[PDB]
Amino acid sequence: GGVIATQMTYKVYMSGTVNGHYFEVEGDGKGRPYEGEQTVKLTVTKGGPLPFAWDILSPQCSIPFTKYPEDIPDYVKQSFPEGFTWERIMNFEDGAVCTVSNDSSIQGNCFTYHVKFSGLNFPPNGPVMQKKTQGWEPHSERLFARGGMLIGNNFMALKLEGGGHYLCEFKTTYKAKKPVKMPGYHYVDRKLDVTNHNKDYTSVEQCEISIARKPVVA
Amino acid sequence: GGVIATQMTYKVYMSGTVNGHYFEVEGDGKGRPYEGEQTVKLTVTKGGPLPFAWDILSPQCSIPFTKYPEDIPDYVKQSFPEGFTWERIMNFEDGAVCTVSNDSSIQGNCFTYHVKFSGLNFPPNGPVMQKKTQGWEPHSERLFARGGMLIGNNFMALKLEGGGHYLCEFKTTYKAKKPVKMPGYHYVDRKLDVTNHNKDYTSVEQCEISIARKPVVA
Amino acid sequence: GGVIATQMTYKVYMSGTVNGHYFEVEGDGKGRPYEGEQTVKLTVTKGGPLPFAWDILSPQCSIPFTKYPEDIPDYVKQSFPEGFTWERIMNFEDGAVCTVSNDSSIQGNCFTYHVKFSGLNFPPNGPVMQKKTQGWEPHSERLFARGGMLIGNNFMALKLEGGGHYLCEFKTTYKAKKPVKMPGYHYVDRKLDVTNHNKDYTSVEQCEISIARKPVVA
Amino acid sequence: GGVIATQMTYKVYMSGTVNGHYFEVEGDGKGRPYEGEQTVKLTVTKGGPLPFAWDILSPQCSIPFTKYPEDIPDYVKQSFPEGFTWERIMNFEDGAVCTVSNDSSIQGNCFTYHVKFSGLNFPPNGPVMQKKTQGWEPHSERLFARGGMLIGNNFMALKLEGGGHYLCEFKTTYKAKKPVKMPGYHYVDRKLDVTNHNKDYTSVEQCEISIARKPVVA
Repeated sequence: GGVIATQMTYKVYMSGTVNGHYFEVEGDGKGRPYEGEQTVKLTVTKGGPLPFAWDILSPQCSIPFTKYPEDIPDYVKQSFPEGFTWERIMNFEDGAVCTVSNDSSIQGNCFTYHVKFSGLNFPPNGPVMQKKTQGWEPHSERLFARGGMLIGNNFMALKLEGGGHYLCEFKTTYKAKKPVKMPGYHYVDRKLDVTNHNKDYTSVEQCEISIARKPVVA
Repeated sequence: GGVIATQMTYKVYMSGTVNGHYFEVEGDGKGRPYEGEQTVKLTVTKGGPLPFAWDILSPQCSIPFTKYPEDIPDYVKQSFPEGFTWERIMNFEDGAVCTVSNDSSIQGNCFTYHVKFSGLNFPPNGPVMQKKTQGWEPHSERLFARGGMLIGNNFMALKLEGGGHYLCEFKTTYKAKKPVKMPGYHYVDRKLDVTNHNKDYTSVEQCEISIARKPVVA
Repeated sequence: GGVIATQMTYKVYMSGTVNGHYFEVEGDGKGRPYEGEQTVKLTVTKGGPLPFAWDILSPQCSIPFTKYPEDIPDYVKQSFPEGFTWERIMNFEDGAVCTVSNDSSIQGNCFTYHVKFSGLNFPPNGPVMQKKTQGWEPHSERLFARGGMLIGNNFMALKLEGGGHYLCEFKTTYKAKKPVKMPGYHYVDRKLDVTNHNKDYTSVEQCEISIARKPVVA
Repeated sequence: GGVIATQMTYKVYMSGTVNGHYFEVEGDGKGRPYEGEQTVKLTVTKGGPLPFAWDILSPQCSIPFTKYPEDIPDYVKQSFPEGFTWERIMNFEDGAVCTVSNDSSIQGNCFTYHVKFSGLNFPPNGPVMQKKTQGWEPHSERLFARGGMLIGNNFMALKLEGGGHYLCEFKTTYKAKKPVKMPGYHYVDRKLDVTNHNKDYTSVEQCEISIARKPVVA
């Protein structure tokens, strides 16, 4: 690397609403961007305790920490120091919908993420409002270039208490603030786990491993 | 009427983002709730001039002002003084998506609407970011009861400069803060027009007529 | 009228599959095209008794029989004698999806409709496979012109045994086989009722009233 | 293996419509089911030459030929000799929609696939009707168990002449005709290429490699 150190830290400032319930979150993270290893600690600074499952917010708390092979251009890393933004649509199988926007900037050895989250139509007796989810299954994002933007799609799935899954489709658009070398059709495999939290999830710790790769069968 | 005067006024406090662009709006309205007649004046108090078409925000600026026949229970009017909230999903044909939440309260002769708006994925060269829209075609909302909530669906369409239409599907969920007598399957026809505005739409005036009715052919 | 008599008859030849179950249907209809009045009798000629609700096929069994005011061009009636085709997408709220195609021709005083129906993903314990539906609520199709085609959208709803509704969104594209005068933004209100049928619905009679109109509130 | 030989052959009988255009196809295939290697030759027996891109039909022409590691139960292979069926929804980004149903049976050393294909709303000037597609990008199907069925989702993409991609989302439901041991959350990576064809694609040869695996990052 040259603009992004082998070891970095980052802060998260998130604000939003879920079925009209307002909230604010702040986080402190660290990781090895070139190793795709990452960890972060969140604090519900306002509106807590949250009346909904924390799992819907975990993926909103850091693309620069993705291990990219040398032969696959790293769209996000190249965007700095200028940075980039991302826009996300989350469609859950029971009708709930969330729109999420991020702005990722850099200052020295620290990344700063500002996030706006809007989710609604979560059924009152559903898995989210009843807090019956138990983390996301490891996932694989399909990525490709278009209009100078990187577009990602992921078939997510939340594990349910008592078995089964609660599906959600992800569509994320990454917009670099300056033109960069565009990558080819590829994927990013991820593992995201809550590694610690207090009783009402007003405090949470998350671990994430992200690795880019070319199609397995080609 | 008995809790809602024949002549009312209302204030709008709206905040939100469009493709990451933050903004704030305030409005002063008035109308005859039982006549379904209504008018409001908006001011872009923050983030202006807006880099996107005003038409996407016009429908977010007042259900109590809907003319309901006596034989059709008025879900929204019955909710007061307690009030109600509404959640809306707007799906545009070019992929843009907006989630909108409202809280409607009352104090004396004035209604207060607090609104959060989140819209994204509006193509940079699209009708919204290029401001090529010219108002909404009159519309007709299909409404029915479910789980004590009123659910509405509307096939909206924005007129385009040079002819043609830009489609958007509306889904609005109205949640009364107390149980009320639920209506049967019905519709609400509306006309919404911008009647005045300055050059950069930092100031706008809107007129709306809303009338409920039973199916035309039954 | 001039090419379409005040009193007409028509035949329906429908074939298709539902969750892989093949079937064939034939019908004899009659009505007053300019009065928007219509009736038809269907016979399940193959694959009966059908293991699914008849209601999903009722709307596939006649646009020429729609009452159009003189000041609103009748897209479909103008298409003859050449005729027209229509393509339809039906999205049910529990995930089921149907694609339907029609070809409407004319010979003397009789209309001939050839129909292909493909529906799948109807949950085994759902309202369709369990036959718990009780007819469609009267509906209102939003219609507008684009690319020389007429595009219609309808928020349909099937009544459920024991109360409640089973939602389905309709999108129908009408393609005239020759250019015609295009209508403006309008609606068509309809009432569709099964007026008779035997025990296993291998025989059915349907009545339909269709009337076009301009926006109610304009 | 025990019911499925190390070397198998298969026949394809496909029928369907695209924007109302009827067609029929027959194919002869062969491959090593346990090696996930497969090849097939198709012939447009009726309705040819097809006025649309062949690529939309290539994925409809054989799940038994998927290489499954020993520690991942093979849903499809276990279904035999009874067999299984599959239902598929294809949603293209320009609005086109296809519903596809299959029935897979076995007799000795040969598999027989009966297929019904229904596609419509393909824009006349789009990539499909104008035949501007150049094959599918290698893909990765997300698979999981539910209700005794195997459900798969894939973010497909067709390469376009002159660069760029034409997106399509796949959702396939595999229904075994008898209960079998259900697999865990996994993926199947595939490569599908047209290896030969005549000038108007009335004759086509396809090669496919399919390999199941557990999440890459777990």
